[PDB]
Amino acid sequence: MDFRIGQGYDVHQLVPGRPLIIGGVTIPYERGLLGHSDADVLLHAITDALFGAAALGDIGRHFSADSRALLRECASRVAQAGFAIRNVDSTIIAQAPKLAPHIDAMRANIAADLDLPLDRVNVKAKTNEKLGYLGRGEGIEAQAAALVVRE
Amino acid sequence: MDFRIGQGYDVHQLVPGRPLIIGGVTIPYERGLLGHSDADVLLHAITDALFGAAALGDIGRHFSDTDPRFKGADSRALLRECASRVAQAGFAIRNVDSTIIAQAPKLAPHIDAMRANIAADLDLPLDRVNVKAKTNEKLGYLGRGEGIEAQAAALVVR
Amino acid sequence: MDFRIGQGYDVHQLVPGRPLIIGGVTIPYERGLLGHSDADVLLHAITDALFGAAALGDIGRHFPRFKGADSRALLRECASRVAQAGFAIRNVDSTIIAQAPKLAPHIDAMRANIAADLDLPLDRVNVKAKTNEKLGYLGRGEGIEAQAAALVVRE
Ligand SMILES: Nc1ccn([C@@H]2O[C@H](CNC(=O)c3cnc4sccn34)[C@@H](O)[C@H]2O)c(=O)n1
Ligand SMILES: Nc1ccn([C@@H]2O[C@H](CNC(=O)c3cnc4sccn34)[C@@H](O)[C@H]2O)c(=O)n1
Ligand SMILES: Nc1ccn([C@@H]2O[C@H](CNC(=O)c3cnc4sccn34)[C@@H](O)[C@H]2O)c(=O)n1
Ligand SMILES: [K+]
Ligand SMILES: [Zn+2]
Ligand SMILES: [Zn+2]
Ligand SMILES: [Zn+2]
Repeated sequence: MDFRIGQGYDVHQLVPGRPLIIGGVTIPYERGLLGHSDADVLLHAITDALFGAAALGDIGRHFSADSRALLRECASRVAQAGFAIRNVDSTIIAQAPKLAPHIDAMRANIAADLDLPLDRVNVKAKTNEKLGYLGRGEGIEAQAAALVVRE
Repeated sequence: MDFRIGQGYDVHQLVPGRPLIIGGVTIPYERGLLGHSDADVLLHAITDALFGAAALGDIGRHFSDTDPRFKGADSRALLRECASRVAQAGFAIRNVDSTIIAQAPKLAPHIDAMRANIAADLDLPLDRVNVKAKTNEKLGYLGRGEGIEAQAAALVVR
Repeated sequence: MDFRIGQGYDVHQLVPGRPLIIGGVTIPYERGLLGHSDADVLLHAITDALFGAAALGDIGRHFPRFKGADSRALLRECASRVAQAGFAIRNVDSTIIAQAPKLAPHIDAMRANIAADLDLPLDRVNVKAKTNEKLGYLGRGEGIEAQAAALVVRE
């Protein structure tokens, strides 16, 4: 079968006076992510992995905003290109806040947006062990991998 | 044909007074990795990729400070336990690939031993396990030798 | 069937005085990448992902007969070794992280070079671009990073 893999990366700065939204979950926090749309770093990384697996370019090609609506439209285009999504895995790298209590809700949001069962979606969290701009809490990064199959 | 992919990331600080252990191999060096267990950044990244591919969460969700089974366990015991939980969930491991990013020391003479260790721990043939090494071209905290990063990718099938 | 995955990473410093070559494409810019070969960070990452999927070690283990060889030559040789190991390449995806210059205009050219070198249909090759949102050495324009993923199948 015609399997394809995709990978994605995103990072945004953390700034005061923005809500913190990751994987579609609003997380109580004194800072939020700054950037394109609601700056949901995890959903953007996943979106890039899916477009990448389908060889449809990247998120900026498609979407010159609720990042869940963008993920759903990404999933629609990937399906229209003839691909079915098989699984998604991902990592969020953040010094803070603690993400564990929110991870299951993120997984559920992604699963809903991709029309996948929960057991085909995974979200992992890491600190950066105090190193670099991530260790200093200046931003949050997300990484994603996706497997799709054509037809 | 129910294939799944997983990806893993880890980084630890390099500190004096600790052995450098990567892929289960003790490498001569004036500093070693600081962290959970023996801070084996490569085995941790692989562990997370495998949990990821099986949609089992992550290393921190499985292995706590609170668990007497894993108190002071080295990263190879954890990797073996990861493999156990992946099998328990109905998955077989097909291959692992990885990259260690370290400005220093030279990892080349140690790579095949790392591969051998991982293959043994995962019950895989050598030809389904790969480890690569990169410097960071003196950029950032990696380039300054403040820490070492590892990245991993894993394919499994249910 | 006998699928395998691979992943690749590369980074090079960005300095005045060298041409900027990414994915085989010369891109007009005041600065260029410094490093192994012609420092094509994207082709190097892809090469590493392919050797990784085939469990053949890494680019430095493979590449004397290669002094002065440019990265497309290296990619092509990589592709040959992957095939002789029994693997057919199914797809490649990748991301370039560069604060500047704008890479979008050059993406099709990169994809075309990579697909040619790998003997792949164009629709099995993808290249994405990201800024680093002004964070870190990448965000300050001190270097450019590439990440790659490759899927292969034995026979
Ligand atoms: N050096 C760079 C860096 C980036 N890009 C492109 O610049 C574009 C920027 N990315 C977005 O627009 C974006 C990210 N997240 C969201 S949600 C709605 C749009 N977006 C992408 O196409 C990149 O390919 C580029 O051409 N060159
Ligand atoms: N911002 C963050 C960052 C991390 N974590 C969680 O924090 C957890 C932490 N990590 C481990 O215990 C760990 C890493 N390596 C080893 S070996 C034995 C345990 N471990 C992970 O579950 C993360 O999901 C979190 O909840 N929020
Ligand atoms: N800490 C490190 C870091 C790297 N390496 C090895 O050092 C080697 C360095 N990488 C290259 O030679 C290289 C990268 N891009 C090109 S084009 C022609 C050669 N190359 C790799 O084999 C790594 O395994 C190592 O042994 N120890
Ligand atoms: K990184
Ligand atoms: Zn984003
Ligand atoms: Zn670790
Ligand atoms: Zn390079």
